[PDB]
Amino acid sequence: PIAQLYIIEGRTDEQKETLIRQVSEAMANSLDAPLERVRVLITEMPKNHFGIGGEPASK
Amino acid sequence: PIAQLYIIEGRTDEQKETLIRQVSEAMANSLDAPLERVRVLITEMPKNHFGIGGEPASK
Amino acid sequence: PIAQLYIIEGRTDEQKETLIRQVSEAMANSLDAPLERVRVLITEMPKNHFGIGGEPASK
Amino acid sequence: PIAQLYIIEGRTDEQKETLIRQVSEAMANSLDAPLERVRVLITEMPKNHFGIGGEPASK
Amino acid sequence: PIAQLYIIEGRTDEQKETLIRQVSEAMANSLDAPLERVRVLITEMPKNHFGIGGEPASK
Amino acid sequence: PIAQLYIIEGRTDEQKETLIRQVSEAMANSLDAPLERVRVLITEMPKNHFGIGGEPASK
Repeated sequence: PIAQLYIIEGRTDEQKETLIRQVSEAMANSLDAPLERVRVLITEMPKNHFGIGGEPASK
Repeated sequence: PIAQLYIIEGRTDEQKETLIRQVSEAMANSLDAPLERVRVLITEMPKNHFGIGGEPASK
Repeated sequence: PIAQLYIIEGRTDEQKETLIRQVSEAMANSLDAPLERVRVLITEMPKNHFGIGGEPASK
Repeated sequence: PIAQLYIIEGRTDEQKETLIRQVSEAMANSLDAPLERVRVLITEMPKNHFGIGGEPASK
Repeated sequence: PIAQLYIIEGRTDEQKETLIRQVSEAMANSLDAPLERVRVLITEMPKNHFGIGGEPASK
Repeated sequence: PIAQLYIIEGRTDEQKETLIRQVSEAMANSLDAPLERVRVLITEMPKNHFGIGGEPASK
């Protein structure tokens, strides 16, 4: 199982690392899959590459 | 934030429901983000659509 | 440019053709790209493969 | 409904905001979905990251 | 390294298996990565989920 | 057919060109599609955006 995470810019290296850990553990546990098999991809983007109801996340 | 999960077929609806809850609570805690803005997408595929070291997961 | 569209099941083939046409015009106009080079991909999923703040869209 | 847009580097922030607004409109209108529930993701790449018949776009 | 392949429905089981193999091989060679670490996902869609210049591929 | 490739940063432009080449020939030959209709997208990311068994690639 592979997870691709789309997050807006601005997180520390530490938060991103925690995010990889905790999301992998949630998948392993929910899917009944060995943790070593899980892959996690973070896809970061600037705040104005994210649109909400027709408006840029940066508003 | 948004998560896209690529999983192989075979999980029950209630198993998929756990998966959505638990990955979402993972993202909300890691990022310090509101759980209500988390979106999760499940991309499910046949076992032979997943390749591992050059070989179908279906061996 | 390419658009990948993540939509829930339930729409007819002609509502999906309208969707391809209107997003394609939207991209060509905004980006000033020839309409002929725009590619659109529709990634359709069950309602329960879509989680909204920890809950499947189906609910 | 969510749209992920793959575009080549080079546009201004005002062109990206227009793309977000118009693509969100087209999706709301084509799918009969509330405009406020539409999410758009822009995934921008360098020209040499896009290949056409085996060659980079940048050629 | 991971590859997500978006192909239109209809290819045989043997063709998809070949596709996975040959793609995996191409990534391992070019990137100088062990073939065992390569992961390949196939995302298959109906011919009318593919839009070329504002029109369904199916036409 | 379209390929989206997820690779870690650090390859030269010439390596990325080889990668595009070689992947496109494997798809065209596996699927016997016309090589010039093959599209490739490279999505490159930092080493700490890539998680393996719960840990950043960058360790």
